[PDB]
Amino acid sequence: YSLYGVSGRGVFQNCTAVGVRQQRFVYDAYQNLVGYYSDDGNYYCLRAC
Amino acid sequence: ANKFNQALGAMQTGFTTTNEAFQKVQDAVNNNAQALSKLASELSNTFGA
Repeated sequence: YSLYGVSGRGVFQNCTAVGVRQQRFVYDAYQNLVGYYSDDGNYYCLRAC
Repeated sequence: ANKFNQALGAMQTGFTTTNEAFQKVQDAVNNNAQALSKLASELSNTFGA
């Protein structure tokens, strides 16, 4: 993928359902994003390589 | 025999949490799991300038 200001390499899946949903990432306690948003409008949660 | 089996019975029931040895066991699994995964999470994302 290559999203807005963020790079990265991930395996998107239609996951559920944890986030903010108004701004459009979700991190897990580090710099990484685990990982949905951005698609319109679902939950494409990402993973590491 | 019933006192031996009673002793082993309380040895069955009591693991968590106030019965270290067992907290030593999870100090070990949390030790090497902490070192591995958590130190490797400090090593990457992020360190540098």
